[PDB]
Amino acid sequence: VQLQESGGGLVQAGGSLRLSCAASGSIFSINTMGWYRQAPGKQRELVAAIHSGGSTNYANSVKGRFTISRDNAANTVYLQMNSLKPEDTAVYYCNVKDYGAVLYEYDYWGQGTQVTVSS
Amino acid sequence: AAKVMSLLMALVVLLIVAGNVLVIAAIGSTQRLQTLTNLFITSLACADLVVGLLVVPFGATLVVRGTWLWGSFLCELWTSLDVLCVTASIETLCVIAIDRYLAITSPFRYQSLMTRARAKVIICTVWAISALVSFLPIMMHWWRDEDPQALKCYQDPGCCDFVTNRAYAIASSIISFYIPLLIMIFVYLRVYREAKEQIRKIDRASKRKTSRVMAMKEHKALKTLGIIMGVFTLCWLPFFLVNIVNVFNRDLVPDWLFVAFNWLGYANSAMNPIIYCRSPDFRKAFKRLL
Amino acid sequence: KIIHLTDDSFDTDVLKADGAILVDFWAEWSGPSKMIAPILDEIADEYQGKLTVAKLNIDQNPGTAPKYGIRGIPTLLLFKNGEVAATKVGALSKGQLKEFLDANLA
Ligand SMILES: CCCCCCCCCC(=O)N(CCO)C[C@@H](O)[C@@H](O)[C@@H](O)[C@@H](O)CO
Ligand SMILES: CC(C)NC[C@H](O)c1ccc(O)c(O)c1
Ligand code: NA
Repeated sequence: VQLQESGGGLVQAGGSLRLSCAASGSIFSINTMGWYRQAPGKQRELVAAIHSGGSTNYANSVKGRFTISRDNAANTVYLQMNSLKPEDTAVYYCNVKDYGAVLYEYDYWGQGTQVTVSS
Repeated sequence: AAKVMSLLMALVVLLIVAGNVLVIAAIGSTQRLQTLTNLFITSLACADLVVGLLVVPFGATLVVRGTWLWGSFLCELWTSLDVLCVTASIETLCVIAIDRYLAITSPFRYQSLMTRARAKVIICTVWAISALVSFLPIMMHWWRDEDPQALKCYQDPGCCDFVTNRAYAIASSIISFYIPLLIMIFVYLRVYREAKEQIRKIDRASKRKTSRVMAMKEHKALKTLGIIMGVFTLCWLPFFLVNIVNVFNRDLVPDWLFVAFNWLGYANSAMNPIIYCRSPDFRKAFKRLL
Repeated sequence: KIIHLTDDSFDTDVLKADGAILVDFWAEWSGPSKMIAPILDEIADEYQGKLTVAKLNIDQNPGTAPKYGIRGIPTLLLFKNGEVAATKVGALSKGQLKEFLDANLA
């Protein structure tokens, strides 16, 4: 199970970006894909997450601006980030929580991809 | 063979105490293991441990010596303790199935819904019901049958057979086993259905390009699910089936088989550590403790 | 190695006798009592030392059978120091019978 992350880079404040994480490997039908981020000298926090049954979960800092969705066929998750601010600058990580064990969850983490927003 | 039976009891006690002590230690000592699911596992491990420490030893000696050596009061107290711990254990397996159901199907809902305080109340209730099925009826003689040959075993301190009226045998068996079982079948069946229907949506997504097949992760989920329901039912259905049978046509099932089937149920308490503590974090903690 | 018992020798051959002794109660009329006869002749060789096989004809020696309450035949009573430790009734095969004997010889 490898998580390939793309769509990050440099962008001006007020701009948009579309992150995209494709998960190539064996994953249980029921799973939760999401985007976390880590600002410089801060703890890793949740940005957005989407369950395999359409349920979503956002953080208040990104509510109304960021939109998470997943590809219907393959295991790929997109995060459309609009109205970006310099606060959003972080290393965004892709996450897959696999529920195939039934009794516990297994985590997969991507390498991380830099997003940097300037004013 | 008669010597093989006594050896086989010793390892059963060893597996139960060893396994469960090790689990409770692992959860208590590690910050990472202290999740809500493992809170219900801690309830389960306590019950199973009390089975290994108190219930199975005294039960073993009733088979070895052919008679109760500790009197009428400790027969009643021990019978109550047996039913308490078996009720709490099996009901806790049912609560775990529901916990995993919520965390798998509706994970964002589950976080706000299932708080630490709510989990404690659930656990307290499981034990309170176990007490009111075990200690309240057995100590107060509500479990007692009016039959003369049954009433011989209540009068005799040396006799500590399990003889109940119709009402108690049914009600106790339902509360300890059948309500839990049906909830576990219903609950875990929807995890299979959820995963089946999700494979259906992924196939509709493709536009007739690909047909999904059962991979590694789906076959492991089915094996785990097969172990959960298979081992629990193998261990306790035979005893609890017979326990209802014996009320109606008493001589139909022998006494040696009734006792042996009950011991099969005590073995589940040794299996439960193995099934419900295979997480990577459990495996790491176990290595750290040894 | 089969002991062929009588009414008078029973006390000396079974109750006073050393080790475990398996007694077969057989009759010349009973077809189930004949089915086990060649099986017990084979067991006497393989279980030599571990136990001793004995046969008692109920038509020849009717006095012994009422004392222990024999209902049907063949009925196999295992004896240990002049005491009945086990019982089987009816015809068995060698594989079934060995598992009864192996478990009671502890
Ligand atoms: C958190 C509190 C939740 C409720 C606590 C009480 C639930 C259990 C009620 C109850 O006691 N029983 C079911 C109702 O009978 C089981 C037995 O008490 C009863 O079956 C026997 O006493 C008779 O069968 C004996 O003749
Ligand atoms: C030997 C006896 C004390 N075993 C009792 C058995 O474990 C049992 C537990 C809970 C019940 O509800 C029950 O009917 C029977
Ligand atoms: Na008694």
